[PDB]
Amino acid sequence: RTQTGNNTTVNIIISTVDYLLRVQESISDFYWYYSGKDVIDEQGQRNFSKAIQVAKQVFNTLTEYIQGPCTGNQQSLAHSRLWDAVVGFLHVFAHMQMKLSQDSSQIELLKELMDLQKDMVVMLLSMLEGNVVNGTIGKQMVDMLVESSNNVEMILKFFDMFLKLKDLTSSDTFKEYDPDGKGVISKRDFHKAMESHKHYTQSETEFLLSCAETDENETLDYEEFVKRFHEPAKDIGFNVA
Amino acid sequence: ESTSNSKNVPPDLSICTFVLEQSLSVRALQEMLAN
Repeated sequence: RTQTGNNTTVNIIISTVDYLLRVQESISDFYWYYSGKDVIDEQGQRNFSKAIQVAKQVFNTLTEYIQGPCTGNQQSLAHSRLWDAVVGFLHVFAHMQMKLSQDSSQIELLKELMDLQKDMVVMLLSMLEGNVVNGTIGKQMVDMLVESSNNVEMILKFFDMFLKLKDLTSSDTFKEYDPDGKGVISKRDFHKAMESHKHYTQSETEFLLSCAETDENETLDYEEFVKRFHEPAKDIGFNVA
Repeated sequence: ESTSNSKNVPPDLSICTFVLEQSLSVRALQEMLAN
């Protein structure tokens, strides 16, 4: 942060945040290019993967700067442009989570993206590490949340409708819809399972249907389904909570 | 409308005021225009 002895001081902690903002803007533009398109091509999938790796490494460096609470570094990030980058990442996460889930060919991209989100939340938690009541960092994070309210609402609904999926699949009504314990259920039986559960509305039921991949046999592997859409939900949602 | 000579000639800001409705990105605006 500050080279005390040296005649001239350079703020590496701020330069890192600056690069983070630049890469976030690049990723946001490269997503806005693909928002209209139905399917992301292989080249696009590779480019997202490389950009997500770079952003993940930058987030890890930023959280290494501040863990083991470094008050100076925490204040520098608080007064830097970190909030602007986090706002853009929140929008990208809120929309790409709803987009990539429907397509069954972007499982790896979704997994990389939902690990980038976990690293971002870990960095945010490290920012609040060693907080005081009515702190400036708390005020700025509340401001950033208020600015990105809608994106967080969409993320939280995405997490909730998948955290309820474990209860649905562990319910006994599911067991009497699928008497065998093999773990393979038909799409119609899964639909009537959601309908009998009644904690899912029509929109959530149809979205779960769209995000569920079924073969020509009109059946799917709901254990694999609930896994892919539950453990990332379970850990990211815990960090957010 | 001249506002430098406010002491001698009153300015008519009523027809100079504008309001900012929307601030969209270039990509979003192009997509909307395409739609």
